[PDB]
Amino acid sequence: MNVPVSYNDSYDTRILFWAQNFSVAYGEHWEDLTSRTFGVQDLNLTGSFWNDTVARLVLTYDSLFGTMVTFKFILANSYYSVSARHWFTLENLEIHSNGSVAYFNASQVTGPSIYSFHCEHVSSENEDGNLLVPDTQPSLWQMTFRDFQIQAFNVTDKKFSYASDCAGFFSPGIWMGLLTSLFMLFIFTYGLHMILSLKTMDRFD
Amino acid sequence: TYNLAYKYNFEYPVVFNLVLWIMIGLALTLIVTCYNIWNMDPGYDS
Amino acid sequence: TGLVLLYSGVFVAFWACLLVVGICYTIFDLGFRFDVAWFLTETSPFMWSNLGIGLAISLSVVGAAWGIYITGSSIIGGGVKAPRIKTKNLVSIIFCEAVAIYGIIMAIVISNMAEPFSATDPKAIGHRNYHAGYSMFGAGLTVGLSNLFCGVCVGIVGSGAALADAQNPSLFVKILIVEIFGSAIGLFGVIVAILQTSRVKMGD
Amino acid sequence: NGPEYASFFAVMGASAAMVFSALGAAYGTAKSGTGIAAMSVMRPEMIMKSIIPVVMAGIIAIYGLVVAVLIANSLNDGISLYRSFLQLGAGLSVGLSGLAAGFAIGIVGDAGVRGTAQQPRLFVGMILILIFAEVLGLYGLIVALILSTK
Amino acid sequence: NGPEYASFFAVMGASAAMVFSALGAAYGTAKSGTGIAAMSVMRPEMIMKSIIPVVMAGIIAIYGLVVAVLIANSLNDGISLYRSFLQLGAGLSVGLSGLAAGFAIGIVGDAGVRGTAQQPRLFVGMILILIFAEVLGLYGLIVALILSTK
Amino acid sequence: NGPEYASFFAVMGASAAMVFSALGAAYGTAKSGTGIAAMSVMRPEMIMKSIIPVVMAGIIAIYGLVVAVLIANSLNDGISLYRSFLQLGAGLSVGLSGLAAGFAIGIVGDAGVRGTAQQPRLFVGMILILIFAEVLGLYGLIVALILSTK
Amino acid sequence: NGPEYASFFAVMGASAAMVFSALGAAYGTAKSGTGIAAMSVMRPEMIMKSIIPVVMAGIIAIYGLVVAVLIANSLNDGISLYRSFLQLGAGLSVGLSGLAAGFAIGIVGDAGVRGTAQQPRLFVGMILILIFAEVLGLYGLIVALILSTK
Amino acid sequence: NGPEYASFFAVMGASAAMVFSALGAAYGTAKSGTGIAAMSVMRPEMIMKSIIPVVMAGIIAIYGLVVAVLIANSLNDGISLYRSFLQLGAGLSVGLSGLAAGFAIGIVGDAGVRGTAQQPRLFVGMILILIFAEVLGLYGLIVALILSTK
Amino acid sequence: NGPEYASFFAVMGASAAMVFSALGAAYGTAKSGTGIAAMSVMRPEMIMKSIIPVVMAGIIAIYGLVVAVLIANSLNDGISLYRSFLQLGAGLSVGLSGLAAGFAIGIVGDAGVRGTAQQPRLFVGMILILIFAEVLGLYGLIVALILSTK
Ligand SMILES: CCCCCCCC/C=C\CCCCCCCC(=O)O
Ligand SMILES: *[C@@H]1O[C@H](CO)[C@@H](O)[C@H](O)[C@H]1NC(C)=O
Ligand SMILES: *[C@@H]1O[C@H](CO)[C@@H](O)[C@H](O)[C@H]1NC(C)=O
Ligand SMILES: *[C@@H]1O[C@H](CO)[C@@H](O)[C@H](O)[C@H]1NC(C)=O
Ligand SMILES: *[C@@H]1O[C@H](CO)[C@@H](O)[C@H](O)[C@H]1NC(C)=O
Ligand SMILES: *[C@@H]1O[C@H](CO)[C@@H](O)[C@H](O)[C@H]1NC(C)=O
Repeated sequence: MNVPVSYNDSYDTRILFWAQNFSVAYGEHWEDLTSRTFGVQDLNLTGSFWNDTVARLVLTYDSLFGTMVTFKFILANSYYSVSARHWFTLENLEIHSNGSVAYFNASQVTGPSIYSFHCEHVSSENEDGNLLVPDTQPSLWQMTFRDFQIQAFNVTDKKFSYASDCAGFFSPGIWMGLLTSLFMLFIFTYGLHMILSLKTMDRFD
Repeated sequence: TYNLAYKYNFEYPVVFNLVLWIMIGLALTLIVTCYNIWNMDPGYDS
Repeated sequence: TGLVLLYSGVFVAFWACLLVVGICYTIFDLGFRFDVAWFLTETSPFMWSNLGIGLAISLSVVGAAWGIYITGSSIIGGGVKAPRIKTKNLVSIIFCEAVAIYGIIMAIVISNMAEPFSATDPKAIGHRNYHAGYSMFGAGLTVGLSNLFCGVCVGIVGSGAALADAQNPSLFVKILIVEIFGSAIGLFGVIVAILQTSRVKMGD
Repeated sequence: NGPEYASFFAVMGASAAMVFSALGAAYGTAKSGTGIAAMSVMRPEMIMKSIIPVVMAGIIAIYGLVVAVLIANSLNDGISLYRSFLQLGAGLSVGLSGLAAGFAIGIVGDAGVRGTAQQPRLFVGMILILIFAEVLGLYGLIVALILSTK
Repeated sequence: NGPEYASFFAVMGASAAMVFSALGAAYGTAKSGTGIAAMSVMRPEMIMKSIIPVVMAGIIAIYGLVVAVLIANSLNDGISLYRSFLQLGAGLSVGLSGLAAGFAIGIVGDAGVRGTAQQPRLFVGMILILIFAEVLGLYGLIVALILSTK
Repeated sequence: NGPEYASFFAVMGASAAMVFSALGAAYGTAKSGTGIAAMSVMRPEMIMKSIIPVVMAGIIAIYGLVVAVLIANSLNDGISLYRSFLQLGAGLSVGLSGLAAGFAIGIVGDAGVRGTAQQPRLFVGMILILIFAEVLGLYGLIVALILSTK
Repeated sequence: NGPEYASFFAVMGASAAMVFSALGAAYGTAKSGTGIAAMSVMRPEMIMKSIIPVVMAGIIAIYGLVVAVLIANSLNDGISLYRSFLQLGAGLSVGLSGLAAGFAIGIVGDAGVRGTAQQPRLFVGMILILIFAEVLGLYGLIVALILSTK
Repeated sequence: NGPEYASFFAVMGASAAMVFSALGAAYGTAKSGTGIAAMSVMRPEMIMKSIIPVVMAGIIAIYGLVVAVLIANSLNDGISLYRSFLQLGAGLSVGLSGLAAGFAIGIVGDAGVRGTAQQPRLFVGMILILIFAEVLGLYGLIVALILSTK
Repeated sequence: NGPEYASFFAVMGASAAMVFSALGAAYGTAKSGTGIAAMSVMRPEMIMKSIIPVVMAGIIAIYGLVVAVLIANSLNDGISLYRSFLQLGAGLSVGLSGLAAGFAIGIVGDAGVRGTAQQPRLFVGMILILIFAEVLGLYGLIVALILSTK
């Protein structure tokens, strides 16, 4: 299987995307839209916009929960002053059912533009760490990525560049619990060091 | 469409510190003990 | 030194490996992975605040208890031959009891300004609210460690004034001037502690 | 304006200007005031004249307090990252140099009042060294004001 | 222009130029200051001649004060990353070499004034070694200046 | 041109060439300087003959000075990462070898001056050992030169 | 060519080959240097006879110098990562072996020359033990050379 | 073939086999070398016979030498990650076992020659214990070879 | 098959089985070897009967050698991560428990041969304690065996 790519009329490619599983859920039923995407090799992508600062991907499937339902990956590419770089960001996502719009937010899917984001689970159904949150919490549309890699605005040689993972040696919660524990371990080894030196007398009178 | 990324698992913050703070917590116990026994002040005259 | 060789070994091996981990983030390209912004913003403004409220009272009574046994061992030590010390020289104990008072007064001041909110996003939790986290942290450090250091200060001079009073009773009034300058460092911390949190307001 | 995390370093600059200068003022008064109560048994005449090494360490505290009021009042919500590093580098310049001026006053002021109790000719020399020990903190003051006020 | 956190290294240059010179000059004043009090009990004539280790250690503090002011007046929001490492490298250069010169002046200043109490012929040699320990701060000054003008 | 973080390591080469050589020269001056005062109580004639080991440690300081200026004149905005690494290794090679050479000078300078105070025949042998202690910094100098020329 | 970060490890091979060997050559010259001065008061005839641990410690210094020049001459911009990792391993194999061999010469050079003041027959045995301490640096060469020719 | 950073682990085995065995061979030479000089002042006849612990410590050095060349002969760019981990595990298992064997030779070699100055019967007993301490370095060799052949 | 970095933990099991075990055997040879030289000055008749703790400590290295060979025989490229972790815990449980056993034979072998010279009745009791001292390495064997069969 290969990626859905969007090549430009000018002699350079543009934004490309990959997953293993791609499942979208509506209400209770789970639909595996991964053979129609990567192995099918033909897709209806209406508007693959590019302006060198804002780009989109529309993926439409025509055979889903009832009707023709499209997914919209929305990326952006800004210049951040503090970091003096170009950082791409998956802005939100959109699913379009009967008229209605799903609006899944995806922060922590950001990257520094030259490289590519890559995550393991970009799933919905919030537990703690899921990158996709809806705008309304009792939402019906849910989606699941068992793999993930998107590059946008800086694609070269029709393939991905280095990865900017969601891997995270310390994500914030372990990095709060470590800063709490290793602070009060300085208190405990201080209280132990005073106790380890209260030595008794040698003789009595 | 090559240059697919390396697939780090999603529990990478957990597994990294579950190894690290155990192993340097176990090695710190191992050096403290091994020190205490390396010299132990015997009564060696007899 | 046997137990100090542990802390001297941990402090070396920790940094040493920070250095090798520091010249391997820059040298590849991976300085974008460092993100002191993601450290200061993502974690909590409750962690910085409630640590500083805890460090305000606790680190002040650490130096308050530290100041007692330095001179309280000197009271009972010099008081065996000269028992006239015990009533006159308890003011040195109160001068390291005021530094716990400055702690607990500032502790209930800093605890009243903490208020829960609902937002969870670093943009939804505004810069009025993250500054509320850091200011309660820094106020706890400047009233916690300052009352600690002046707690040792009035205790050390209080121990010396307890021992000169055993030799000559007319000396303790003159040496008591030094403990006033030592106790002024405690009030200097409480001034900065209420200035860092004068304009602050936590909540949403 | 500035980012959300920007206000962190200015608070640390206001703290470390006061915390480390408190440690200097504590050592400068404890280590020297140890020598005051010690010499007072054999010579109670200089018991009011030798209180001046513990007040040279007292000015080390008020060096740290002035820059603390400067930073804690210039601090506001949404300061730039450039302004906060200036106030962080201000407080480290005054507190950790006042820590040096606190150690230099305490070691000299303890030794000076022992030699003054043994020979009173040293008193005109002791206050000269305490001048040189205190201006270490004074140089830390004028670099903190030239950094925070930019 | 450059990134926003570029000014962090520059104010770390202005800070570390001051404190590491101050921590050195504190060691020069304190360690030699104990040498003044130990010798003056027996030889009260050599107290005004013997203060030259605490004065030559004071030149280390003004070596740091010059570079700390020169860096702080060269600061600007949005300085480039290349300009910022120059002032950071100049701050550690005058500081840690002034810190090393602060140790060397304090050691030979302490042992020197104990020797001049036992023999006045050492007073011509003591300033010779104290100069050689003082130029180490001067060598750090001229390379901190060659980094700051760039 | 090179990356933006490249010039950090080159100015770290300029700093570490100075502050580590100055730390070495400070140890050679201080550890031998106490030996001069311990000799001078009995043999004041060999005072000027004994300024040589603090002079031999002084050449270690200017060994790091010439390469620090050599790195600082070769600095530029946006140098290559290959060039900046060459000056970083040039800085550590002269400073840490100068720190070792300054450590070697101060040890034999301490015992050799104390040893020649009891017997003047050691003085020709002592200054021979100090030659071997100096060339350790000279070997580190010439590799710092050929690393800075590339 | 290679990656941009490639030159870092080969240059750290050039610096560690010098400063670790110089650290060994310092400890070989300093620990044996204090042994000469404590010996020479009783037996002043064996001065030039007893410089041979100091000279053989200096051979450890030129041991690091040869490998540092050979590594610094193979340095080029954009070399492969395999080539630089060889010269990093070539640097540690001569430096940390020269630090070990330099530690070996210093200890027996201290004990050996103190014994020759009491008995002259040790001198023909002490030079034999210093040879076995010398080949440890020589074994560091032939691994460092065979790592650099590849 | 393997990755670009694969060669880093194998050259670490080439260095650590020589570095750690040199530290063992140094401690076998240095710690036993002090025992020769303390023995020699009373018994000058047992000097050529007393060098037998410093020769066996030299055999520890060539145990690390043969595997360092054997690993460096097996070095190549584009080696697999499996081949490099064996040579790293081979290098640690002979150097750190040679450091252990050189520790044991240094301890009993020192105490053995201090004991044989008072009794010549100990010389056949001391050489028996040195053989058992020698095979510790030899046992590290046969695991280093069985890891490097595959 | 397994991942590319899988073989590192297994060869770490092959090296830690030899490094810690030879280090354990080193301490058992060194500490008891000092006890032999202190014993034989007074009692030369029992040195054949007294080198038994040197021999009992030597099996600790042989216990580590067996697991070092057994792990290196199961090594192939593409081992599973489960099979690689089993050999890592095989080497740690026979190396570090051998280091525990070498501590016991080292101390009891030291003090036991001190009392064996002054009283020959201890020889029945001394070797009885050395039985319980050696089985710590033997218990580490059969857990290293039962981890390696899987
Ligand atoms: C996963 C947790 C791993 C870390 C466990 C920490 C527990 C270690 C407990 C302390 C063991 C220290 C033994 C030292 C003995 C001291 C000798 C003595 O008191 O005489
Ligand atoms: C995800 O896709 C895989 C096919 O690659 C399939 O086997 C699996 O069942 C799917 N999971 C879900 C939850 O749909
Ligand atoms: C592709 O999808 C869009 C949905 O907006 C639809 O209008 C269009 O007709 C589709 N094209 C094809 C060829 O199916
Ligand atoms: C590029 O397209 C975006 C899409 O909305 C638009 O906002 C922007 O102004 C365009 N820029 C240019 C230069 O045309
Ligand atoms: C869209 O409408 C049709 C007809 O009402 C229905 O069958 C289908 O389920 C709807 N799709 C979704 C996703 O609700
Ligand atoms: C979520 O997405 C919506 C889409 O319009 C946006 O308005 C909102 O700011 C996002 N919120 C977060 C927390 O990302």
